[PDB]
Amino acid sequence: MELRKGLEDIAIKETSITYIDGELGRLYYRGYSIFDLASFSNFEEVAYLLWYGKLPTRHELDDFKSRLAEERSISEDISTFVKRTAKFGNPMDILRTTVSMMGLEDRSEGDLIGKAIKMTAKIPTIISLIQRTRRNQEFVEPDPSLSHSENFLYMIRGERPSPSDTRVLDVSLMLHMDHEMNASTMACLVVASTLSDIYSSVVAGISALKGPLHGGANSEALKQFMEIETPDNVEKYVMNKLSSGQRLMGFGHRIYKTMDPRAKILKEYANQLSKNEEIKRLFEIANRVEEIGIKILGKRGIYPNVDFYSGLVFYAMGFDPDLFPTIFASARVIGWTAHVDEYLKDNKLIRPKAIYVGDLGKRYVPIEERLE
Amino acid sequence: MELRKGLEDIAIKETSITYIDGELGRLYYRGYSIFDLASFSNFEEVAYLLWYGKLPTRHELDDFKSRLAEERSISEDISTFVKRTAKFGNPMDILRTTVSMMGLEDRSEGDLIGKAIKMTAKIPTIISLIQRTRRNQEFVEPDPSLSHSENFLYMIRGERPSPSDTRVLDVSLMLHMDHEMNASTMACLVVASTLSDIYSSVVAGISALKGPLHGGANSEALKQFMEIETPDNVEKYVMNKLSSGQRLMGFGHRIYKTMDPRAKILKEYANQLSKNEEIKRLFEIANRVEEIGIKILGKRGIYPNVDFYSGLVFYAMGFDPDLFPTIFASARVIGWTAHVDEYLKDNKLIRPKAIYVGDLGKRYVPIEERL
Ligand SMILES: O=C([O-])CC(=O)C(=O)O
Ligand SMILES: O=C([O-])CC(=O)C(=O)O
Repeated sequence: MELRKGLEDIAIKETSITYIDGELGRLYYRGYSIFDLASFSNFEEVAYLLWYGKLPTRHELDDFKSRLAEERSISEDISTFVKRTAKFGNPMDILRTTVSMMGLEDRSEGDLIGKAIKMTAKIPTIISLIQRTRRNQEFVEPDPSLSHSENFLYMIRGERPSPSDTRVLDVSLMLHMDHEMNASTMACLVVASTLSDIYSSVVAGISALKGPLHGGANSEALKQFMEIETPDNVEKYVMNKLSSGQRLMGFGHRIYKTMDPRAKILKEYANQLSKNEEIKRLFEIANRVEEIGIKILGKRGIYPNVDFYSGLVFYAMGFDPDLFPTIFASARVIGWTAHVDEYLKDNKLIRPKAIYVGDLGKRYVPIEERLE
Repeated sequence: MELRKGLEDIAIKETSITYIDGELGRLYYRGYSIFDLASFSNFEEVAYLLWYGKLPTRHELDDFKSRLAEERSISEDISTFVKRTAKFGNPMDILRTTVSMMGLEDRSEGDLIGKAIKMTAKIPTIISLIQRTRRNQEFVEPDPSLSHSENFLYMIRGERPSPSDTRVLDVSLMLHMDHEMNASTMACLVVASTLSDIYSSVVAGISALKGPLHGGANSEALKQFMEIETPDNVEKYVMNKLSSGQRLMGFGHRIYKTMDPRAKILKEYANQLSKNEEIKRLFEIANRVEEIGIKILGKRGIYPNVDFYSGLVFYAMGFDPDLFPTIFASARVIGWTAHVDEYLKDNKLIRPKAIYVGDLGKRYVPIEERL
């Protein structure tokens, strides 16, 4: 029988959650254009749409925003664990462990969406505590009067952010909430398919998202912009990379044959950030890298993906680069839990096989008869 | 493209680790019959075989046994977490968390098999601490002079086991070390395919193994023997279960269309367990349920699986029934990590598709216009 390794040409579910148009560079959440959501929506409204399948009324959104805000606090045992590990732990290992501890401590049955709301609310608190602890700063408690993105920036900086900063983060999070099928969604679904709990599913999603191949989930492009150091070095660096058969970071995608619509929106909204000398210089480098990259690689359907600008935007708003994968998980958890919820409406155990290519019927020999 | 919901009969890798013959009821690890390994081998020698692909020499096995014995200790952070949660937490949630903590505490690069050795050595220390804490008993530290299975029972009981009890645990663990492809192996491989670390892979395996649909990692057959209560009540209990649309627990397999060879080996080795009155009774019940269940369900290719006897065997050696899935994982981590190691020799990112059946091109309706 045929080996289908990678599963690239196999669908494992029907979905109404996300639609990717790789041809035209379009992305839809439940039929709504990502462009319109970036323009007019906000984190809580899109989270509501992804989980409940419709845009909320004024009343539904006010109640929903309150629910999220009163779930933001974390248990003292989780908070102590983060404080203890923040300086030396891989932050994805910290986040993986704390979501595992959340599930251990929540024994209550069913309520998949209630549990997803709890993880979504608490992950920014955990990330903020890692960042603060790393800088020898005291924990800033969540403020239940602030909206999700506003509160996120408050917990990192210890001061209420400008509405323009809130908007850029709010948009960046909306852009990472779902992207249909990929290794991390597949890990959540394989675990859900056994009727394991939703915390187990998310822990598996975080385990997969951590890997460097996952796509989208890194700060390599930003590292590259820092290596280049000056705008005038862009050409020398990019040519010496490509000619040397090396890769331009933040370029390429398995689906978009064009500019990633998420990269396009991040580049536009990145203009609202006030930039010191360092950030101004890094954005000038990124824009030149973008131009020469598209000139050489665009022919072959190799274009900026979301991670070309995402790392630099998060860095610009005051996040350490090695937290970027955790910030990705804080958004994508909505997509993961939405996909599990949809799958479980008609559950099927995911139970593939393997092709055997070894030996059979070998004769067991005791250890005294094994030579050398 | 093709919708293959459940990936039934989709092959996702090539393997030389494990072969299952569902028609004849046979199983092989690296070409060796499970019957021969159960007759003549031991936990460390089979772990060596699964990881390194051949039977070790005396020198290779002495070194490997040391490497395993030297890694059994757990961090103060892990032992304190286990002690805090042993009486309250789901034991698979505790294991999931403590393997996650192992990963966090090990920031070394590469050495997949070294990290597999660390997880395989430490998991029994965690299981034993859960069990001891539940019984208001003091932690028993691993003894590096004892073999894996000897140590395991020592950490549970606080006294060195008999060689007969050691052999039964040794065989029972070997029988769970690998079973080719299933949801837990698949969860491990999906995570490994991104080049995430081997602890991340195993955390995902444990997360999948916890689910009641996984197969093999449950105590439902033992619970059913305990509900039956007397050997005389077997015919009536089973006939009334099967006539009311319910299942005989520990019967049925997606692959074996005969007696699971792991069930046949556990039944034979269970004879060497010295049994108190309860365990004698439960085994009499189990042997009658087997006889009866084969009579009724056999013609339909429904036979005992490994989990018909496994829960009862682990219970008879002094483990609480609800630790059984952790014990399953303590052996199966060898298979998982061996499968990951094999896969990564020619890695391919696992990135399936979905069929979109939803709405497209909807107008964003401003909130003041909604219902
Ligand atoms: O889906 C992918 O290929 C990876 C990705 O871009 C994402 O997770 O957003
Ligand atoms: O493989 C399966 O189908 C379940 C099982 O029996 C095992 O994992 O040992």
